[PDB]
Amino acid sequence: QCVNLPAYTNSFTRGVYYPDKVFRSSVLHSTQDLFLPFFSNVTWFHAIHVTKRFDNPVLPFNDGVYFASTEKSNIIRGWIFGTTLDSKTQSLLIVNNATNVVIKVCEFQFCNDPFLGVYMESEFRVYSSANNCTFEYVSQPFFKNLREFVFKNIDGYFKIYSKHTPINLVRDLPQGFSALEPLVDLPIGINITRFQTLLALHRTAGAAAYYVGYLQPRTFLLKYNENGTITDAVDCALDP
Amino acid sequence: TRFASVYAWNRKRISNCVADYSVLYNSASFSTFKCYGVSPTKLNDLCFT
Amino acid sequence: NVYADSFVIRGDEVRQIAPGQTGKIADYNYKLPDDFTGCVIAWNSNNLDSKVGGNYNYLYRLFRKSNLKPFERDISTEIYQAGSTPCNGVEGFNCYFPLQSYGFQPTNGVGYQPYRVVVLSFELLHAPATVCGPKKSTNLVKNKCVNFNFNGLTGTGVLTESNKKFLPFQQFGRDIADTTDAVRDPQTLEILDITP
Ligand SMILES: *[C@@H]1O[C@H](CO)[C@@H](O[C@@H]2O[C@H](CO)[C@@H](O)[C@H](O)[C@H]2NC(C)=O)[C@H](O)[C@H]1NC(C)=O
Ligand SMILES: *[C@@H]1O[C@H](CO)[C@@H](O[C@@H]2O[C@H](CO)[C@@H](O)[C@H](O)[C@H]2NC(C)=O)[C@H](O)[C@H]1NC(C)=O
Ligand SMILES: *[C@@H]1O[C@H](CO)[C@@H](O[C@@H]2O[C@H](CO)[C@@H](O)[C@H](O)[C@H]2NC(C)=O)[C@H](O)[C@H]1NC(C)=O
Ligand SMILES: *[C@@H]1O[C@H](CO)[C@@H](O[C@@H]2O[C@H](CO)[C@@H](O)[C@H](O)[C@H]2NC(C)=O)[C@H](O)[C@H]1NC(C)=O
Ligand SMILES: CCCCCCCC/C=C\CCCCCCCC(=O)O
Ligand SMILES: *[C@@H]1O[C@H](CO)[C@@H](O)[C@H](O)[C@H]1NC(C)=O
Ligand SMILES: *[C@@H]1O[C@H](CO)[C@@H](O)[C@H](O)[C@H]1NC(C)=O
Repeated sequence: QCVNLPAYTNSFTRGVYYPDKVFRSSVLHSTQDLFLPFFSNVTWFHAIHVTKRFDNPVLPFNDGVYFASTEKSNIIRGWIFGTTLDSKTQSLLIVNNATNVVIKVCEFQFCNDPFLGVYMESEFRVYSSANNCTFEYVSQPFFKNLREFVFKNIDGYFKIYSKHTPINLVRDLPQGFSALEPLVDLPIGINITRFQTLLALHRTAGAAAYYVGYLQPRTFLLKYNENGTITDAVDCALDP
Repeated sequence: TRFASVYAWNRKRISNCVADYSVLYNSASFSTFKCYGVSPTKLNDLCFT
Repeated sequence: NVYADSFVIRGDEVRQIAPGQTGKIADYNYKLPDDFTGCVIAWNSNNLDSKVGGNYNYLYRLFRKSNLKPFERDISTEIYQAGSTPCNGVEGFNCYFPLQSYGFQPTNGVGYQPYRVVVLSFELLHAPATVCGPKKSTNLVKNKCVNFNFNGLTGTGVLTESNKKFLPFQQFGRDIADTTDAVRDPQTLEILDITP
């Protein structure tokens, strides 16, 4: 029914992911790819304080997005990816409506302020209309948590890498190292330049925060364990 | 309207022009188009001597 | 990862479905990546896709502001503005509807008859595979010099049982020299070491 209604932080060596599915042990592998520049400025958005802050602007999607979110009550529900985000062109909807994971590539007439509602889930005010839908992909029905995602759009494939990590922290991006694992490759085949996060409001925002950084073509030196796991990396353009 | 015979073939000089061959997309259909010493996808980005 | 892309084009444009081609199809309708792995299959379907009085169901994009990226699909149908004058959703002078219809008649010349194209895309020998060719499997022979074929990976060596544990999305393991030294048996999911 389509109802109506900057901060910066550091990326302490975050956003590294597994480049392939081949098992390797005890090796240093050098890779050139789209990575998050180590120690670069991400942008900070939040939703807090019953309403004071509800950050869901339309951000660019340049070559890929690192998306992190520190939350405790599942406010972040998914994203919208597209180029014009209206029914003229095709768009990608990824949403978790508390029961399924819905991945749709349709022609959406999005709301100016899209969100979902919890009163129990009560509202799905995302888009006015869906037409000409090409792709669908669902699942089975159904600050403490840091959830990191890397979104890439290459050769017609939408690649998603993800990692959920338990944290215990008050304010900012946890300084650490964690390698993201391949989540899914979707053959959506669309043109993506902008994106927007889908939040769930209470009927009040709640409390959650997410950070957005942009990937760039970088050279990284990845270190593989004696097991398959990636334990460290080097950003060759960070410093001498 | 008229092409030449293969035995006496026609040569035409082309100069001072922009080779925007997408103007042919509306009217022309070519069974053969093979380029030598150049890639077809690079033709939009070159100046020919 | 077998994918089947399918469509119908003119016969004269079948050459345009290949890596590194240019033309109305490769530019505005369907582009293949340069590092394409897979197969392109085409065949004349004049007796199916052409009817008397023309068959006008099959469309193609004639105008587009820029070339497509590989494997990108554009189904927008907004007026293409060919001049400086703006088009406000109305076809007119220097304003063209971007899609045009093939005219497929049974007596069209072979260059103008419909051809059904199928492009199969897949990757080879790097990840678990669920589609295979019709080859019968033999019993496993270990501790002996054999020629082997594991999920398409052929070779020669001695097969021995392995201690490695692959994550579920992994099928092969490699060395510093990048040769395959561990494999997972397809019939029984047991890791085996390959030794020269
Ligand atoms: C969350 O979204 C899913 C995806 O559409 C909904 O699931 C389907 O619901 C429709 C309409 O209720 C049915 O026609 C389909 O058969 C359902 N399919 C599946 C696989 O469940 C689901 O109902 C939504 N839930 C909420 C609470 O909004
Ligand atoms: C995309 O949407 C358009 C418009 O909704 C579809 O065009 C309609 O299709 C129906 C049924 O095939 C026809 O009765 C209409 O005449 C078509 N045009 C319009 C303006 O409604 C089109 O088929 C859809 N599919 C694709 C692939 O574009
Ligand atoms: C690498 O993989 C091994 C094998 O699963 C992990 O195992 C540990 O193995 C040692 C030696 O048997 C035990 O003492 C530990 O209790 C095991 N830990 C767990 C959690 O099972 C090992 O942890 C992995 N990582 C490293 C760095 O070796
Ligand atoms: C993907 O979408 C973007 C945005 O619509 C396209 O970018 C534009 O390109 C046209 C034609 O060159 C320009 O008129 C616009 O001004 C551009 N806008 C922006 C925001 O860049 C882009 O061309 C599309 N990708 C492809 C491969 O066509
Ligand atoms: C009038 C002649 C001008 C020639 C200028 C030289 C530039 C050569 C590069 C491109 C021109 C060749 C035309 C190709 C037609 C499109 C190919 C296709 O339909 O798939
Ligand atoms: C929200 O604001 C936009 C302007 O950006 C407007 O088009 C829309 O009508 C507003 N929402 C509602 C429900 O009116
Ligand atoms: C981020 O921005 C600040 C302020 O402009 C700058 O001092 C810093 O060097 C930039 N890069 C880092 C380290 O994130």
